Amino acid sequence: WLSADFAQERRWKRGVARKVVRMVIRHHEEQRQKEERARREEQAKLRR
Amino acid sequence: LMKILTERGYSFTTTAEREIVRDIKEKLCYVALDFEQEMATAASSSSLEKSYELPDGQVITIGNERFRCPEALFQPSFLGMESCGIHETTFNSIMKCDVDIRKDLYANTVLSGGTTMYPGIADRMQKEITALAPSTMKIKIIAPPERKYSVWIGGSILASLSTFQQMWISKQEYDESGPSIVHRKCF
Repeated sequence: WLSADFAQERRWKRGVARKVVRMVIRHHEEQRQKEERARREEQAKLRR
Repeated sequence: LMKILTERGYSFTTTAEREIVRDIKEKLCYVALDFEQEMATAASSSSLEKSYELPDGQVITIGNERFRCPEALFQPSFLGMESCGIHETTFNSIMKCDVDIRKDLYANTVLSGGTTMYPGIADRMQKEITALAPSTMKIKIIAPPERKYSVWIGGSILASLSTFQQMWISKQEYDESGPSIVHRKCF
């Protein structure tokens, strides 16, 4: 039982780390979509 | 026009003469509907020539130069410019817009400014954009009689509207923000 549990835990935590990396990558490119959103709001101000 | 009148033998080079030639340009030049036919008529008949009285009392006769001058608007090659004519400039500008609005732009092509006060320019532009544009587009030039002042009249209209009074830069906003405020107000 405990060997399967160890394998599951290692697999799970490696996947968790990888998806935290992916999640933080998404957060950073959202922290650039922030600048794009400001630029797009300025274009919307031109249109207003 | 100074160039082609000098080639005609009426040499014009001084800063004062340039204004006499501008007066000739304003009074006697026109946009012909067909450049080749107009040239043929001018070469086969003198009915296209007009008399102009210079300030010293000398009378000079202006011929095909009346329409060869403004033709440079449509064929900049006469000036040595490798550029679009006004018809092509308008047509390509429309064709850089989204397809859905090109029909409205074709139907509302407006000529404005002092250089547009020639006779025949509206007809020539209409013909050119009908020949260039798709047959499906309902082309229409609009060329008002006061089009030399339309630039200013638009500002009169704009600035006198009650709802426009929110659009100004105020002295307070300039003091708060500096000149960059213009990028937040004026377009």
